Formats: sequence, structure tokens, C-alpha cells
Amino acid sequence: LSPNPPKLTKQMNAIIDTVINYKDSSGRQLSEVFIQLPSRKELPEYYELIRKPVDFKKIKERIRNHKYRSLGDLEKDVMLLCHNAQTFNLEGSQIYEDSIVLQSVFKSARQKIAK
Amino acid sequence: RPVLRSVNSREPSQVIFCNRSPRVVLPVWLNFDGEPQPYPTLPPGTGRRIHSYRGHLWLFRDAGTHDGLLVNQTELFVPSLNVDGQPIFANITLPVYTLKERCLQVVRSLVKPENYRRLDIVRSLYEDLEDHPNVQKDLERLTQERIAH
Amino acid sequence: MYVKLISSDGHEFIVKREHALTSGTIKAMLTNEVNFREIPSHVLSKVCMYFTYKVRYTNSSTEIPEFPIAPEIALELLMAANFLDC
Amino acid sequence: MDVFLMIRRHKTTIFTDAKESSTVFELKRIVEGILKRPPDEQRLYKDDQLLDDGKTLGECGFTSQTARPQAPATVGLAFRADDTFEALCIEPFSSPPELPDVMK
Ligand SMILES: Cc1ncsc1-c1ccc(CNC(=O)[C@@H]2C[C@@H](O)CN2C(=O)[C@@H](NC(=O)C2(F)CC2)C(C)(C)C)c(OCCOc2ccc(CN3CCN(c4cc(-c5ccccc5O)nnc4N)CC3)cc2)c1
Ligand code: NA
Ligand code: NA
Ligand code: NA
Ligand code: NA
Repeated sequence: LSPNPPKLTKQMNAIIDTVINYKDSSGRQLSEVFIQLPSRKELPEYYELIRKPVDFKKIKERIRNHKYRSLGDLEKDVMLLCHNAQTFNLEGSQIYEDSIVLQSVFKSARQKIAK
Repeated sequence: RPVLRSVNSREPSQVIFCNRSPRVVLPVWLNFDGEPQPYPTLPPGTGRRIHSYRGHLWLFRDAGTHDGLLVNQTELFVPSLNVDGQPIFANITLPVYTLKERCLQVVRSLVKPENYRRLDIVRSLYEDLEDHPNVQKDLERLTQERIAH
Repeated sequence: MYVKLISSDGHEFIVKREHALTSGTIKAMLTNEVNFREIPSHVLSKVCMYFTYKVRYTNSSTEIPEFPIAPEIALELLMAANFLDC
Repeated sequence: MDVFLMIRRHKTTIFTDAKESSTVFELKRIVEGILKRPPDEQRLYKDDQLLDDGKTLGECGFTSQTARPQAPATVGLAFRADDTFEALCIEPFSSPPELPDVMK
């Protein structure tokens, strides 16, 4: 487990920062609830359903520790976060709608920072 | 697992909470283990379309005093599935309190709890004033009612 | 159809039997006249208004208004309500 | 719809309801059913003003907003004796005590 080049870690961090810092037109940070999973004691129901839990804390850690070897590997963990939130909280929940917007903000940020 | 709980249906249900009381309302959700959770408050006359699930148990209190309120003329609210995307409506009102209970509410609202035993009243009413309304009290009563189907 | 409730100062209140029966105490004591040696007129009139309010709004579909109580009658009204079991 | 009244004379208070659309005369008939005095033995008042028999309770100023179950409007009642109407006399209710210090 050897280090990614500096320019790739600079790319990854700037994409995730955009997603995390994104505010909507009302002025609300959509990432807020996605920073940190609830614990298995708080909400066992989440862990009976979701096989591969992940939050933005873990995604920032996986950047620091060079576990993502491509912008592609990063996207997969973010899409997974957003799909887990969609699977658990179903269509019709604010948190499902928030996760959809964040998928879009991610792809939009990676399109700008891969230029 | 207690008698009064939400079930983990994972079946979405759109609900409108409407406060037609002169109280600030605290919606209270019973979780999968019967434990009441507080949700954001509704000022008098306000309503909100909110997302819930089939078989999720709700009840409604004065946000300041925990005085109990009705929803569609009963104490518990449980959504069906929406038929054809129609939201379920929850009409939140005052009950008809007993006069005794309404008098306790007004004295409690005008007198700091330290000063309750400084009022010139029948002494048995000091205990009644201190027995503040709460969800856990009413939860146990509603549970006993359900035990008798 | 109607019963007489008499306050301590000798005010007579003619209310519907069905409305008076809101009071557990009154419901037991019922003849058609009821003498209250310890509830005065400014309290007993307000009790009668609670009876009207209760029968009107119990099991209604119209919005229910708050039953108002002035600070100055609240303590007496409490003791009345406590004695009258309503 | 419904208006909620206290009909008051001397130390007698009748709690009754009626319709906004019902007449002062129909109220006298309610009183006659209770106190066995005929309409022509009754004067009804609102705040010292004599109510005409043919007028509706709504027309006299008794509305759903001013005559509520929890705050009924007052109708004054005076009876005839020896072919003379008494002065309208409503005995006040008792006064509450001084508001205690601990209730502000
Ligand atoms: C505006 C308003 N005025 C008056 S009332 C009101 C209102 C009404 C409703 C609502 C919202 N509706 C509800 O809460 C509904 C009502 C009831 O039916 C339960 N209920 C659920 O949603 C539940 N869900 C379910 O049963 C399922 F989802 C199908 C299985 C449950 C509570 C278990 C969540 C509302 O919202 C305000 C805010 O309300 C909350 C705020 C914070 C918390 C505490 N926790 C909860 C878990 N949580 C999550 C994290 C992640 C995640 C994190 C990191 C990475 C990935 C992730 O996936 N994902 N999902 C989560 N749920 C974090 C916060 C709870 C409520 C206001
Ligand atoms: Na997750
Ligand atoms: Na559920
Ligand atoms: Na839902
Ligand atoms: Na009430």
C-alpha cells in the first residue's frame, strides 16, 4: 500500500470538498447527515439491510491512506454511499433526494477538476 | 418488543401533519422499540407534508407542557399505504380536557414549580400539580387499553 | 330535562340534566335540585359553562377551542373541579 | 348555527342554546317551558336594551363569535307581577379573592 502521486490526492480532496461543502438554493449543506453513519446500536435496522456501509469520514480516510488508486475508485465509494442511503430511506424521503443531488455534484466536480 | 411500536415496514407513506390547535405541537414518533422520539414543532395553524412509513406510530403533545393532543379524534396516528399517491391527512386538535386537568394546566402555566405548595388549596392538589403530563404515562394507559382488544 | 344547582351565596343555575351529569359527584347525588354549601356563584357559573363546552365539543369534527380560565378564578375552579369529579 | 346563552334574572341563571335564526319570542317559549311564565309575562334585554319578539337572536347581536359554549352571552329577564313589569335586576356573582403573589 504505497502512496498515490500528489496531483491525484489533490484531485480527490478537491472533488470531495465540493460535494461536502455544496449548499442548495435554500442554503442547506446536503452532506450534513452523510458525514458519519449512525452506530449499529443507534440504528441496527441500517446494518441488517446495508452490506457495505460507508460515510464521507471513511471516504476522506481512504483518500489519506491511498486506498483509492484512481478517481474511478473514489466515485464507486461515493455512488455506494448514495445508493445505501437510497436503499435504506426509500423514494419520497428528503435524504433520498439529497443523495441524488450529491451524485450529480460529484460527477460535475470530477468533470471540472479533470480539466 | 413492546405492544406500542412502529414496525419496520420499509413501505413509504406521505402524510400531512396539520396543527388545528392553539398550542405549539411536538410530533412524537414511537421507534422500532416503542421509545418516543421528538420531531420539529408546528406553530398554531401550520401544516407540513412529511415522509413516514406504513405502520409507524405517532402521537402529538404541547411542545412546552407535554399536554396530550388528538389526531383525527384519537391519540395514536398510523398511516396506511397512500392510494394512488394521495397523502394521508393527520388533523391535530385539542381534546376536551376534564375541567380538573384544564385547571392544573392553567395553574402550572402561572406558578413556578417551587411555589406550588405556597398556594391556598386542598393539599392533595399539590401532588396533582407536580404529576406533569408525559408520553410515558399515556403510553402505559394506551398499552393497557390495547391489552383489552 | 333541567336541574337546579345552588351556589353557597344562593344563586340558582338551571342547566340540562345531561350537561350536569358531566360531573361524577352531581351524577351520584341525583331528585332534581343540588345544593353546594362550599362552591360560590363566580365558580359554579364557570362550571356550568364547562358543562356546555364539554357536551358541545366531545366527539366533534369542528375545531375545538381552548376552555379559557382567568388567573383569579383558577385556584377555586381547580377545587370545584376536584370536588365535582369533571 | 348555535348561540349559547345565560338568561339571568335576580339570582336565577338559565344555561340554554338556540339558533342565530331563532326569534326573541321563541326564547320566551324556551323560558316558559322552564319557569312556567308565558311570553307576555317576560321582557328580554341585551345590555339594558329591550329585545323585540319578531327579531332573530343574530339580529339582536347574539352570534357564534359573541355567544360561545365556554363564554355564553347574557340575556336579561324581567317578569310581570300584578300587571306591572319589575325593573331589570341581575344580582352580580361573587368576586374572586386578591390574585396571590406567586401568580404574579
Ligand atoms: C418538518 C417536520 N415538522 C413536523 S414533523 C417534521 C418531520 C417529519 C419527518 C421527518 C423525517 N422522517 C422521518 O424521520 C421518518 C418519520 C418516521 O416514519 C420515522 N422516519 C424515518 O425516516 C425512519 N426511517 C425508516 O423507517 C426507513 F428509512 C425506512 C427504513 C428513521 C427514523 C429510522 C430514519 C422530518 O425530518 C427531520 C429530521 O429528522 C431526523 C433527523 C435525524 C434523525 C437521526 N438519524 C436517523 C438516521 N440517519 C440516517 C443516516 C444515513 C446515512 C449516513 C451516512 C452515510 C450513509 C447513510 O445512509 N442514512 N439514513 C438515515 N436515516 C441519520 C439521522 C432522525 C430523524 C421532519
Ligand atoms: Na453507507
Ligand atoms: Na420502516
Ligand atoms: Na417515505
Ligand atoms: Na379543552
